[PDB]
Amino acid sequence: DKVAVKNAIRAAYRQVFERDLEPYIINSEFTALESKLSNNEINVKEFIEGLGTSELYMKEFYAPYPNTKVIEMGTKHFLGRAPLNQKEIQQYNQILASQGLKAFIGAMVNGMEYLQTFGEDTVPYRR
Repeated sequence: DKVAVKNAIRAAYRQVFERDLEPYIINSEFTALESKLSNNEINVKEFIEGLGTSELYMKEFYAPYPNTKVIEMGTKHFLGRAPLNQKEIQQYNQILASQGLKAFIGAMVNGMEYLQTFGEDTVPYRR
């Protein structure tokens, strides 16, 4: 039950950030979400969205890389698969170009494929 959340918190940090985050990095932006997830006030999907919309995520996977890698990184993180094709990429690039990062992040986590593949209480994984 609590170990069940415990599993997810960790699970989702490695999925998104590819690493286990240090307590203080958590203390910076994830204190609320962990609690909500813990207190059963938000689901995994939501917590996974707190991640993509985190500032740490933009630093970690946007600040460095380019539009193509930014996008390549996101599909593998939130959809657990590479981009379907340049098309989806161009399709994705425009999201960014018009509403920014969060936009992009939301289009996947709030998408049908995501909802059908993972649901709301399942952490994305490489499919």
